[PDB]
Amino acid sequence: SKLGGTPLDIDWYTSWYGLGMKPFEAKVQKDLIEPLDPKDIEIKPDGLIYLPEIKYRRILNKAFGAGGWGLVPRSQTIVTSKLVTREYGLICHGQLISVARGEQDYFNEAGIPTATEGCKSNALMRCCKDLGVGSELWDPVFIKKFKVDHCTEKFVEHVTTKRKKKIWLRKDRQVEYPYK
Amino acid sequence: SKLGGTPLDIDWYTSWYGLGMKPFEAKVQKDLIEPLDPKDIEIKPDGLIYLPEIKYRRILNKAFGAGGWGLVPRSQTIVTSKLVTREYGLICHGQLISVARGEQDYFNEAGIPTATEGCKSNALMRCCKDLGVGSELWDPVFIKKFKVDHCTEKFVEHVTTKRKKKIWLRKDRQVEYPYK
Amino acid sequence: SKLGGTPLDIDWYTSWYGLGMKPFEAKVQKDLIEPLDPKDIEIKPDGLIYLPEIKYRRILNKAFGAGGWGLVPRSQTIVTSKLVTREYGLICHGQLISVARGEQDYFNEAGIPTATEGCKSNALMRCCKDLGVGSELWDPVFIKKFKVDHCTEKFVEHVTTKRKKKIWLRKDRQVEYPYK
Amino acid sequence: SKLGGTPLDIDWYTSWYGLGMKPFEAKVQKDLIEPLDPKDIEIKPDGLIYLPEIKYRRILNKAFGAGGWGLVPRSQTIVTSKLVTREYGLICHGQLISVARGEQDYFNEAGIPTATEGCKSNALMRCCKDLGVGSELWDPVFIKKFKVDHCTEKFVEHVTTKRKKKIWLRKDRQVEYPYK
Amino acid sequence: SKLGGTPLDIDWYTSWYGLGMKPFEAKVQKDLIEPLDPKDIEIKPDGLIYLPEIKYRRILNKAFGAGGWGLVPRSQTIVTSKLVTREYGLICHGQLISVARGEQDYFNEAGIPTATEGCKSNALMRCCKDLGVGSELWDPVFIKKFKVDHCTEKFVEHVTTKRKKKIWLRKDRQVEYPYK
Amino acid sequence: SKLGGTPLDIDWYTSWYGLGMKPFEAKVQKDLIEPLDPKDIEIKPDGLIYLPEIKYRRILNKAFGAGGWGLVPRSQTIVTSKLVTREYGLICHGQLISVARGEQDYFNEAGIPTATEGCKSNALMRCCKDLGVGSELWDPVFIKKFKVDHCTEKFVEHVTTKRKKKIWLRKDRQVEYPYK
Repeated sequence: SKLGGTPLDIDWYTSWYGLGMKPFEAKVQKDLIEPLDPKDIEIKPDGLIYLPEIKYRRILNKAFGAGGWGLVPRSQTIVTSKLVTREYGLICHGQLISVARGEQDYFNEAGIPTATEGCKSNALMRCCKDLGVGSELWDPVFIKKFKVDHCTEKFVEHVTTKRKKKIWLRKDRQVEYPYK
Repeated sequence: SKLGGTPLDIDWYTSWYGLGMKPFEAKVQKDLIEPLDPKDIEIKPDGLIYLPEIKYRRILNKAFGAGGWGLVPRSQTIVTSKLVTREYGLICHGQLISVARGEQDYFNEAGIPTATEGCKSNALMRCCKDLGVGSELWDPVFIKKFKVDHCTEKFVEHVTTKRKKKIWLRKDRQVEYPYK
Repeated sequence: SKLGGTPLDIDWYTSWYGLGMKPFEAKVQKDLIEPLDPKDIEIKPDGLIYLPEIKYRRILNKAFGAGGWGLVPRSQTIVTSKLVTREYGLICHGQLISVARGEQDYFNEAGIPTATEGCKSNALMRCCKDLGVGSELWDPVFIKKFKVDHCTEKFVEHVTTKRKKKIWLRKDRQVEYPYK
Repeated sequence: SKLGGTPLDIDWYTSWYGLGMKPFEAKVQKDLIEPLDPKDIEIKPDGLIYLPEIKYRRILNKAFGAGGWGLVPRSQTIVTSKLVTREYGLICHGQLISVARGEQDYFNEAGIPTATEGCKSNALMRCCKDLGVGSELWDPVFIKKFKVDHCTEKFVEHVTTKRKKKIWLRKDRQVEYPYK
Repeated sequence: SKLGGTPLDIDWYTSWYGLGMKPFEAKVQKDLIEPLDPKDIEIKPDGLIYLPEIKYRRILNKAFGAGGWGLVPRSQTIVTSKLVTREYGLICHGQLISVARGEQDYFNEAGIPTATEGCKSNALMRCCKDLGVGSELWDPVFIKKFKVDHCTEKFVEHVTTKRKKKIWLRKDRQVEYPYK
Repeated sequence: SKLGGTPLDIDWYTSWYGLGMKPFEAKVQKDLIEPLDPKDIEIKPDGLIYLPEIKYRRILNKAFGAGGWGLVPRSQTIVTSKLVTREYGLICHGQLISVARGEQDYFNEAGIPTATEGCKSNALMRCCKDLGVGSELWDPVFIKKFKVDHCTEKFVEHVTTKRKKKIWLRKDRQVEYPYK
C-alpha cells in the first residue's frame, strides 16, 4: 500500500511443496558451485560488478537440464510510478527452492510490459543466491581484487549534455553510450 | 490498471502442471543448445541484434517435433493506445516450461488484430530464453564481436523527409526502406 | 500498530512442523560449527564486526546441500517510513528450525523493493544463530581480540561535507566511500 | 491492558504437549549441568553479572544438537512506549519445557524490530533456568565470590557530559564506552 | 475483582490429570527430603529466612531430571497497581501436583514484565511445599535455632537518607545496599 | 451473598469420585494415627494450641508419598473486606476424601494474594481432621494437660503502645514480637 503503485497437480502459485525437503544429488552440487570465469563478469559505470542473467540461465540449464526448472509468479505485478515489481519463485525438480522480488526501471508508459520481463530476470538472479550460484559476486574480497586487476577508472566525456564524469569500465572494453 | 488499455484433460489456461518437473532426454538437450549460425542473425538500424522468430519455431520443431509443443494464452489481451500485450505460456511434451509477456507496436486502428499475433511471436521468443535457445544473442561479448566483424555503421539518407542519419546494417545487406 | 508503517503438503506459511523434533546427523553437526576464518570477517566504520551473508549461504549449502534448506515468509511485509521489516522462517531437511525478523534501511521511495530482499538476508543471518553458525561474532572475547589484532582506528576525512572523523577499518583495507 | 503498549503435526503456538512428560537421557543431564567457566562471565557497570546468550545457545547445541531444539512464540509482541516484550516457549526433542517472557530496551522508533529479537534472546536465557543451565549465575555465594576475585570497583570519568561515577568492571577488562 | 488490577495431548492449562494419582518411586522420595545445608539459607534484613529459588530448581532437577517437570500457567496475569500476580501449576512426570499463586513487587511501569517472571519463581517456591522440599524453612524450631547460631542483629546506618536502623544479617555476611 | 466480599481424566473441580469408596491399606492406617510429639505443638498468646501446617504436609507425605495426594480448589476465591476464603478438596490415591473452607487474615490491599495461599494451608489443616491426623489437638483433656505441663501464663509488656497484658507461651520459649 505504501508503494505508489497499482496492480497491472500442484498449485505452484501458492503451494510451498518441497521447500527445503531433500538435497539434490552429487553432480548437481558440483556444477552449482563451479567457479565463475572472470572474462564474463561485467561492471556498471558506477562501480558495481554483476553477471549477465543469460549466464544464470545457462548455468541452471547445465545443472538441472532444460525443463528441469522454472520460474512461477507468486504475486500480482505491482507497478510503481517509476519501477515495476513482482515476486517470483524458483522450482527445480518439482521442488520449490526460494521466492524473491524483482525490479526494473521504466521511463515511458509504453515501457511497462517490456520491463515486466526484466523483473523476472532480476528475480531469477536473486533466487539463485540460495543455490550458491555466483557467490563470488557478493564476496567483498573478490570484488576488491577484480576491480583492481580487471577494471580501470577512466575520466570520460558525456556527449549528450557535454559534462565531464568519472566512471568504471573493464580494461578490454571501450567507452559506450551515452559517453564519448 | 496503470496501462492505458482495455481488454479486447488439463486446463492449460490456468494450470501449472509439470512446471520444472523432470528434465528432457539427452538429444533434446543437445539440439536445444546448438550454436546459432552467424549468417541468420539480423540487426535493427539502431544497433540491436536479434534472430527471426521463424528460426525459433524451426529450432523448436527440430527439438520436440511438430505437435510436441505449443503456446497457450494465459491472460486476456490488453490493448494500450500504442501497443498490444498478452501473456503466453510455452508447453512442451505435456509439460509447462515458462510464461512470458509479449509486445507489438500498432499505428492504426485496423492494425490491432494483425499485431496480436506478432505479440504471440514475441512471447515465444521470450519464453525460449528459459530453454537456452539463442543464448548468445544476450551475451555482450558475442554482440560486441558480431557487431565489429559483421555489421557496419553507415551514413545514409532518409528519403521520406530528407534528413541525414546514421544507422547499423549488415555487411552483405544494402539499405532498405524507409532510407535511400 | 505502533510501527509507523503499513503492509506492502505442509503449509509452511503457518505450520510449526518439525520445530525441535529430532537433531541432525553427525557430520552436519561437525560442519555447522566449523570455526570461521578471520580474513573474511568485516567491520563497520562504527566498530561493529560481522560476516557477509553470502558466507552464511555458503556454509548452509555446505552443511545441508543445495535444495536442502530454504527461507519461508511468515508475515506480511511491514514498511515503516524509514525501514522495511518482515518475519522469515528457516527450514532444513523438511523441518522448521526458527523464525526471525529482518531489517533494512531505505532512503528513497524507489528503494523499498530492493531492500525487501536485504531484509530476507538479514533474517537468514539472524536465524542461523540458532544453528550455532558464526557464534564467535557474538563472543565479546573474540570481538575484543579481533579488534585489537586485525582492525585499526584511523583518523580520516569526510570528503562529502569536509569534516574530520574517526572510524574503524581492517588493517589490510584502505579507506572507502564516502571518506577520503 | 495496564502496560502502555499495543500489539505489533503439533500446533506449537498453543499446545502444551510433552510439558514435563519424561526426563532426558543421561549424557544430556550431564552436559546440561557442566560448571560454567569463570572467564566468560561478564558484569554490567552497575554490578550485576550474567552470561552472553550465545553461550546459552552453544550449550544448548552441545546438549541437544542442532535442530534438536527451538524457540516458539506464544503470544503477540507487546510494544510498550519504552520496551518490547513477548512470550516464548522452549521446545527440545519434540517436547515443551517452559515458557518465559522476554524484554528489550529501545530508544528510537526505528529500533523496535531490532529489539524484538533481543527479547527472543532474553526469553531463551530465562527459559534455560528450568534446565539448570547457568545456575551459578543466580547463586548469591557464587556472585559474592566472583565479584571479589574477578571484578574491581573503579572510579572513572563519563566523557559524554563530564561527570564522575563509580562502576564495576572485570579485572582483565579496560573501560569502555561511554566512559573514559 | 477486588484487587485493583487488570489482566495483562493434555490441555495442561485447565486439566487436573494425575492430581494425587500415584506416588513416585523410592529414590525420588529419598532425595525430595534431603536435609537442606545451612550455608545456603539466607535471611532478609527484617528477620525472615528463606532459600534461593535456583536451589529449588536444582533440587527439582536432581529429583526428576531435566525435562521431567515444568511449570504451567493456570490463569491470566493479574497486575495490581503495586504488584503482579499469577497462578501456576507444577507438573512432574506427566502428573499434576499442585497449583499456587505467585507475587512480585514492581515500582516502575517499565518493570512489570521483569517481575512477571519473578512471580513464576515465587509460585514454584510455593508449590514445592507440597513435595516437602525445604520443609525446615517453615519449622519454627529450625528458624529459632538458625537465627541464634547463624545470624546476628546489627545496628547499622542507612546511607540514602542517613537514618539509623536495626536489621538482621548472616554472621559471615557484610552489610549491603542500601545501608553502610 | 451475605459475606461482604466479591470473587477475585477426572474433573476434580466438581467430581465426587471415590468419596468414601474404599479404605486404605494397613500401614497407611498405622502412620496416619501416629501420636504427635509434644515438642512441636505451639500455642497462640491467647491460649489456643495448634500444629504447624508444614507438619501436616510432612505427615501426609510420610503416609501417602510425594505425588500421592494433593489439594484441589472447589470454589472461586471469596475476598471479604477483612479476610480471604476458599473451598479446597483433599485427594489421596486418586480418591477424594473431604472438602473444607479455609481462612486468612489480611490487613493491607497488597496482601490478598499472599494470604490466598495461607487459606490453602488452613483448608489442608481442616481437611486432615477427617483422616485423624492431629486428633489430640482437639481433645480437651490433652489440651488441659499440655497447657499445664508445657505452657506458662506470663505477665508481659506490650512495647508498641506500652500497655500491660497477660499472654500464653511455651516454657522453653521466650517472648516475641510485638511484646518485650
